[PDB]
This record gives sequence, C-alpha cells and structure tokens, in this order.
Amino acid sequence: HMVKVALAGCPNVGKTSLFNALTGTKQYVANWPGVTVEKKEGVFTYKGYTINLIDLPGTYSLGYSSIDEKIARDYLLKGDADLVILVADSVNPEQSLYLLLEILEMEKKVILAMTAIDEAKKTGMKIDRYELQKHLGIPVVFTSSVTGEGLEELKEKIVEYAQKNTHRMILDYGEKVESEIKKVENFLRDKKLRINPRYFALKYLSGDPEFYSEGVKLGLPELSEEERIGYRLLIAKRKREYVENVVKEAFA
Repeated sequence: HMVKVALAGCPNVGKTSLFNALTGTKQYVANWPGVTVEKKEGVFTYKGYTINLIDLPGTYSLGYSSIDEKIARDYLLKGDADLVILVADSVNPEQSLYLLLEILEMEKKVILAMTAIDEAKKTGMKIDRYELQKHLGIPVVFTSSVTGEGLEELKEKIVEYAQKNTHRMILDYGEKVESEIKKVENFLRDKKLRINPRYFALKYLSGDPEFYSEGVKLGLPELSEEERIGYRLLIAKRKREYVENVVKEAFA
C-alpha cells in the first residue's frame, strides 16, 4: 500500500533531477517546519503501490552543525522512512559512496541509485553494477533522469525491497578503535537507544555535537579535543580507503 522513501545524497549529484523524474508534477516544494530550508515531497504509483518520496537536503556528510546535515540526519535517524535511496553521481562516485557508508552504519534499508548513467556511458566508463552489489551488499540500480533509463527498475526495487525481509558487519577500524567501540557498546547495552550502539559509539568517539554530548549525559567519559579529532580522522580515513577500493574494482 504505502511506502515512505527518503532520497539522500551529496549536493549536485542529480538528486533533485531524480526526484522530479520519479514524481513528475505530483509534488510539493514545501519546507521543513519552522525553517526556510526547502523540502520537496512527492508521490508516485507503481503496480498498485503508493510511494511517498521525500527529498532530503544535499549533504557531503552527516554531522550535526549545518542546518542541512542536521535536517537530513534527523529525518534518517528520528524519521519515518521505510527505506533510503542513496543517490550517487556515477561519474564522480567517491563522495557519494562515502555518504553511503555512513547510512549503512545506521542499519537503514538502502538502495544505491547510480544516476547520470548516460553521462558515464558517454565518457566511456565501465561500471559493474553486480560488482557494486557484491561489495556493498545492497541493491544497486543505474538510472538517468535525462533518458529515463532505470526509473521503472528503481520503482520495482523500491516496492520489492520494501516488502522484503531485511548489512551488520561493514567496516573494520583497526584494533584500537574497535576495542573502544566495544567498550562503549557494553556501557550502552542496558540503555534504551533508538539507534544501534555501534553507530552511536562511532559518532560519540568522533565528537559529533549530538552524539558526544548525549553519550556524556548517559554517563560515558568525556574526551579531550585531540581524542575526538583523532577518532574522527581515523574513522574518515578508513571509510575513504574502503571507497577507493570499491571504485578500483567496480569501475574500469
């Protein structure tokens, strides 16, 4: 019947074009409650299914300082979505895949839509959609807002995947960081979190404005400024080299 889907992605990767292509005129250019930040919501039907699509603000990352990131992350973490579509620029995927990893660590249902695939075709690129799926462990679809390719296939994956029985091991951050994560996880075991403890741990150690402060209120130790920076750089670096590897394998 009703499927609620969030469109996440960096800025300028074709997220808005894809939104428009899926919903056509059946959309509103509204705003997030109390602020001027644009919020596009739309609807489309596929095989007797209604999909309510919400476009989230473009974000290169999901921290908690800028209004865009706070809004996008708030909806992902504290929101209503049944699954997420990570919109990636198929010509320059690095930054999109980095964002993807952050969301996979949230343990949300994700589909990767590689958009602007006609531009990738034209530049002579070779992208192996099946290689990507193997690496990332999620459905991957090639789409083009310009030619309309992959659009109906994406809708297919949305309804199929949304009603499919639900990505638990993702990234190894080295013994030091992994041990700290475990220590944090143990501490939170008896707490009633609304997100998995591993993600909480990564963001707390990393000094995220919301997760660090909250973690300390729950009784976790305070961290120096150097520690929080240290943890965040290491975590970022690991994500990066993972991304570079995926690209090395799936992009020829």
